[PDB]
Amino acid sequence: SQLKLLVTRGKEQGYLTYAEVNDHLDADDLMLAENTADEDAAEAAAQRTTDPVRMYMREMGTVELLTREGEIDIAKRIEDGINQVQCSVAEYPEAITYLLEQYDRVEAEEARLSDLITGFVLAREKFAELRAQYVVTRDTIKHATAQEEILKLSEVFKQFRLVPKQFDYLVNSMRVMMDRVRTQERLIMKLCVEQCKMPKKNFITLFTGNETSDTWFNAAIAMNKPWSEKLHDVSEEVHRALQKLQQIEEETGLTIEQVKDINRRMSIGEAKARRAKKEMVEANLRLVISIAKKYTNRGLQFLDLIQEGNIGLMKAVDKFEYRRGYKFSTYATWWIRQAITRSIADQARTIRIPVHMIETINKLNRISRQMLQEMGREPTPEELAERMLMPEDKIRKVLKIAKEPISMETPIGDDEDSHLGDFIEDTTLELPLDSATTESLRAATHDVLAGLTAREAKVLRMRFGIDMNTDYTLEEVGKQFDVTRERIRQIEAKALRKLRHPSRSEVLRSFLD
Amino acid sequence: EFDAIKIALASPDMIRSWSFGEVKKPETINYRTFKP
Amino acid sequence: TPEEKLLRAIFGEKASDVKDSSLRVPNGVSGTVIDVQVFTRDGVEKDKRA
Amino acid sequence: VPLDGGRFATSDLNDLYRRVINRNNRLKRLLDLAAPDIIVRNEKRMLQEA
Ligand SMILES: CCC[C@@H](C)[C@H]1CC[C@H]2[C@@H]3[C@H](O)C[C@@H]4C[C@H](O)CC[C@]4(C)[C@H]3C[C@H](O)[C@]12C
Ligand SMILES: CCC[C@@H](C)[C@H]1CC[C@H]2[C@@H]3[C@H](O)C[C@@H]4C[C@H](O)CC[C@]4(C)[C@H]3C[C@H](O)[C@]12C
Repeated sequence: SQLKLLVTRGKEQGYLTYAEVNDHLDADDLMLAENTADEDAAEAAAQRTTDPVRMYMREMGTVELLTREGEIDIAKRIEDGINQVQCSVAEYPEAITYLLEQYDRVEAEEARLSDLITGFVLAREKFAELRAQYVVTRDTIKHATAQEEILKLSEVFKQFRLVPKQFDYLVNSMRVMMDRVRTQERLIMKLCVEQCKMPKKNFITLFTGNETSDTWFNAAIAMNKPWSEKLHDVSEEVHRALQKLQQIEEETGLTIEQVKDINRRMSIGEAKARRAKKEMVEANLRLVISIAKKYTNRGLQFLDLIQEGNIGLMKAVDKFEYRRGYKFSTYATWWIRQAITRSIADQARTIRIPVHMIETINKLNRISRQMLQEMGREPTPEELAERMLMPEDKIRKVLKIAKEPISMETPIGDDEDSHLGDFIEDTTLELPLDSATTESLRAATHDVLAGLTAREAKVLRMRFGIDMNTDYTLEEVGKQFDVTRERIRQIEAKALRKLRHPSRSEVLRSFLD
Repeated sequence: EFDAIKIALASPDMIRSWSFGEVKKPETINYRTFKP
Repeated sequence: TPEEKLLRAIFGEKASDVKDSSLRVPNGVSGTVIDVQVFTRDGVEKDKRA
Repeated sequence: VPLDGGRFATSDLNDLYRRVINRNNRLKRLLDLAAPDIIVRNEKRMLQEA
């Protein structure tokens, strides 16, 4: 409607003014103006802010700030999560064996004692106790009382605190083991169900409950059903998968259903941790944006600063505890500032400068400012070195840094919109006269070298790579000419002497200089 | 030598065929030795 | 390049190792020098002319 | 290209390519931390813009 009137006016007059279009109508205004100019048709006639920052502000707005207690609950939630997964992984047997083997290797002086463990809830004594418990529990797998022994082993294992790196390594190892088991199970299911339409009911009745022997598959082949008969063709791969599963069962030492339940609990705890962390960050996005407004004109665009600040917050929220009592807005601003500053020092200038050199440049700038204000005129490199404690050559080197490259389109002609890039010459091109000189030299050499005995010409072309594919030494040309590295030198010297005196080589003298 | 010019859209396979390698870092040259 | 190497071997000439980026009067000009002035960094030797 | 002195001159395409690569690498890093969807959405919008 409103656009239709403006279009009618423009068609009648063929042109429109900014005021008329604006009235009859920042990025939305520019988009509308661009659309209007389309006609000078059907698509434009028929036809939010598009700013990535305004949309970010909008999407962040639908959030609720957290009060002092509003964090505490979230905090405890996180702890529960992690605690759960600990209890989820305390039951894994191979973990304690790996811990003991790693500790023994450390005792073999392969690593520092303290690096292995961040203490416990003395290190050698606790390791000895752990080894004693492991040896007394591993040799008592006998079922009836073994469960209580394993429970006590895990409970004493709980008293220990593990480094995050190796704990995550153990978690990943368990995950890959479970992934191998699940991949084998999925291969079995695909080869038995899709290939033979094997009902799920039979799989539940047979596979579940034991999941160790081959009775669930091998003994089901005689069930008098079409799927059982069809399983004969794919019995080899299923049998191999069953063998792998039986081997893995030895490692697990537990019912696979228990492993599935443990993994389910671990996933629930991980999700809880994740949801808590998301809720925390969503609230703290406001803090992140508030901090990252002091670095506007530094080479990075506002949104890049905001995103780097968001990385630091996600790192803090994972490393924040409510025992200290620091109001997040005090344990978090540090990480945000660190991340933003490091990012500015890593991706703000095209020719990257290390962090330490950036700090040196900033310190030099601050000292120069102080000196300029104090003395009044200016600081010189000698005075800068005296005030800054440097050899006065490092100062000059730092001052000689290449600053920031000039845009190659900087209008410099000022007469025909010429750019700075039109006046930069190619310094590696070979002048056309030098190419002609090279060709003339080649011709002269070819002419002269034909004026001596063929053996001399061959020897000279062999030593110097004249028209040859590659240079050659004395012994190679000797192999060519059935002489040994001495007559060849003599003939070469004779030929050079012959070419030496004038009346045989005079144009070459002209080429020389 | 060619006698005609053809224009069309580029598949991801075509774009990988033109290239001689993938650019992974935003770096240009060393600030000290001026080497790539 | 090979051949230039042969020319050097024949006439036993060494490599310059230094270019000749000297200041010379532009082509087509002809005048008299009326003034010369030298500027040198603080930490240099100030050749006789300076 | 180096100019006389310690100065340089560069085309504007180097800046644009650097921005594209920085945002792409940041997004790839971010997709490993399992960040909240707000952050990845903002990162993808920025990548499209670049
Ligand atoms: C409107 C046109 C602007 C243009 C004429 C001005 C603006 C910035 C100036 C350049 C920069 O200072 C960087 C270098 C400094 C060196 O010392 C001398 C060369 C150098 C390229 C300068 C020459 C010229 O003076 C420039 C290009
Ligand atoms: C009025 C227009 C001025 C223009 C004729 C003058 C003023 C500054 C000069 C350039 C700058 O010095 C930077 C470079 C220096 C290099 O040594 C040679 C190339 C380079 C681009 C210079 C060529 C030219 O001479 C410029 C553009």
